[PDB]
Amino acid sequence: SMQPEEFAAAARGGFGGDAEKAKAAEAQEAMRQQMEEQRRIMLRAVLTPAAQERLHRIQLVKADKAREVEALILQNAQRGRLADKVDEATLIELLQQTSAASAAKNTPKVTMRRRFSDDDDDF
Repeated sequence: SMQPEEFAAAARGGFGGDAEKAKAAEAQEAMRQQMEEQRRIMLRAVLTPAAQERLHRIQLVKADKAREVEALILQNAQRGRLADKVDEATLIELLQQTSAASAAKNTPKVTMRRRFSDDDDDF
């Protein structure tokens, strides 16, 4: 399973027709891009990639949410994301989304410093 296939993907010819092909062919990627689907909800969930998407987007709106996410990844990713247990992105994006809104694992009021991205501690 080792062959020169870097320049693969004919990317079609934008003929414009393919009324039948584009029907399912396009729909395949369409849904994915449309977001909201078990496909990405699971695959894209554990997948390492798909981070730049939300990273760039969320960044545009909340710059802080970006500069703060690029600071950790510097060591997190460099150390080795949780590609074994579970995607780190979904973890950092899930804990950061409600770092103050709730966080911790008992009650956001007397948890004594809510928890945080465990991966940050290379663990």
